[PDB]
Amino acid sequence: GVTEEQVHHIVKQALQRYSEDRIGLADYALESGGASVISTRCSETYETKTALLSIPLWYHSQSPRVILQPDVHPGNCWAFQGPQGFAVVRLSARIRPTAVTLEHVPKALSPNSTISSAPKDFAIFGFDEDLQEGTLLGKFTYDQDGEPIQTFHFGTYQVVELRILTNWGHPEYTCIYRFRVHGEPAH
Amino acid sequence: GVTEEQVHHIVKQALQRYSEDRIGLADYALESGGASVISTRCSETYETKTALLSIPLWYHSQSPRVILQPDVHPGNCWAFQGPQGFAVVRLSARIRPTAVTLEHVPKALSPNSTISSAPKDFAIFGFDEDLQEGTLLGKFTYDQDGEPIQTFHFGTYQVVELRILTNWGHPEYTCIYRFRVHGEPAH
Amino acid sequence: GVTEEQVHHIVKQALQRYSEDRIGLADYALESGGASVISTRCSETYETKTALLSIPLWYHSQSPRVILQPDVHPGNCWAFQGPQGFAVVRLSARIRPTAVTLEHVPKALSPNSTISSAPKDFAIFGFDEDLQEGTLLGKFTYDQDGEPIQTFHFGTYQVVELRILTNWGHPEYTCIYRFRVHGEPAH
Amino acid sequence: TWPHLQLCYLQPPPV
Amino acid sequence: TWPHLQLCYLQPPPV
Amino acid sequence: TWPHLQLCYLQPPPV
Ligand SMILES: [K+]
Ligand SMILES: [K+]
Ligand SMILES: [K+]
Repeated sequence: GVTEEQVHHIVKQALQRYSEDRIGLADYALESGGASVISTRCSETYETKTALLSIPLWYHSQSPRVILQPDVHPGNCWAFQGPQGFAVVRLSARIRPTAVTLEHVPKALSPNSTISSAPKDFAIFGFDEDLQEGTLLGKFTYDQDGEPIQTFHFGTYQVVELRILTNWGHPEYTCIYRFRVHGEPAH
Repeated sequence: GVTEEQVHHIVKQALQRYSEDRIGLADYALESGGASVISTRCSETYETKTALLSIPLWYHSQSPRVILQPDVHPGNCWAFQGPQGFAVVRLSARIRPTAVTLEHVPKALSPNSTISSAPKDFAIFGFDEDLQEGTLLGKFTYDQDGEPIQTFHFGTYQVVELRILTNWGHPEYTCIYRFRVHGEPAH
Repeated sequence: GVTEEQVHHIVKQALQRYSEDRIGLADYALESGGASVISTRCSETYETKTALLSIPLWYHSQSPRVILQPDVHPGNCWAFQGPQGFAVVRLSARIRPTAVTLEHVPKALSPNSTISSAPKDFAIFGFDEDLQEGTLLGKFTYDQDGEPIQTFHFGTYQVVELRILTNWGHPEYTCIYRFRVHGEPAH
Repeated sequence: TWPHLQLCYLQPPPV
Repeated sequence: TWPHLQLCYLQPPPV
Repeated sequence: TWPHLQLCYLQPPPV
């Protein structure tokens, strides 16, 4: 038996956590917070024919910059061709990495209610010398039947690599909506 | 008598539906998802004197592109002069249309707590040949006393026309914050 | 003892208020609603070395325009040097001011869980003649241990000045994420 | 004086 | 080198 | 023809 006051308390705490980037964890991969993509060491951006800006000025693609951007309506993803691809992000701050968060559009928002283009198995690599060969921080697999946002728990790093090894079966590309990196700053 | 666990379950389901574009329906009119406006076949954009960018470079208006954009803070609307006006959007995908969704700023956010500039009676038209004279998919009237977001239930189409026949009484213009089109893709 | 229906009612009302700019008050300082910054009468924007756009085109700073912008992810703030600073905003409409709202990033989103750069003591000044020496509308102090969003209750004005007198201790700058002004339009 | 950049889709974008 | 485009309102925008 | 402006940080931005 729960009282009214305890219902108001439970929703107020739940809207606070919602308002706190949905999962209440600082994101050191968040561009506005001062992170950037090593655009040279990212997978080739699948750009193809699609979006023209007019008056035909210009063909529109999605830079990998967006995987570090919060807006995750459908289409606001970075897309590479095939089921393998990678990105190297310089975190806003040298931290000891404790978790990553991946997120895809909800099925209810995506047509035919399937999210074929989402990443399946991925892996995370630290790069001690920003310079070096990656140190495997951990492998995980994003769960197409899971929630849109899923966070995954595992030395300080400022450069990290999200490596996607498989996708959930799209024959042409893989979309990455948002990638996050959590952890504690050094002492 | 409800238990704690059932309160947590009910709010978790409610925040999921909230996070899912508020109503959990794919939007084939959503630009980022690959929809566009037939800018030639849209009502004349009421632009008047208002917003200058400096150093006076430039006068700022709101393209009809925004009615297919999610941001719905006050002012992020497309505005035409008078109480009649129309827009033709090419849906991201040929679908059999089953519903549309209109949405206006909440009264609590709008000054003097009234939303005089909102659309009243509207209508929806398919255009089989993207080319053709519209096929009336259904008439509805947006309810100024309703909720900000209101969705309305009714052949495949990719081109659809939102036709506004009256507004809720603004003497100068009508603002359109967001227009959505739901349905099922063809087989 | 609360029933299911009353739980659904309580969360529906709470998500409506959440969706209504979080606090259900019109913001006459909101730029898109037609407010602007008196860029001449704002504190010197602390821009320093940080963000380069490439190919080195360009150094990126944050204009004071953003304090009137809704996006409040970390980094989307306007920053001036030192603990004292001010901004003059022209409200979208002459109103009798009844309240202001300040808001900072949540600690859970900010590294080392502290928000040292946030404003402490501030003050609000009307400027009757848009032209004049400010009329003190009221002093307040933003509560670093409070909620991210905090609104503060106190002649018609269209020009208002947010004056920050102290910060919560950042040795280099003070960030301002969002500033709001509520009130009633004149008769 | 009033501006407008046009967006159109020749194929569905990555989604 | 640091940039800033200015926005001002000569009348209330459509709302 | 396809465009991309690059952002990088020489120091942590104001936060
Ligand atoms: K994104
Ligand atoms: K919009
Ligand atoms: K802001």
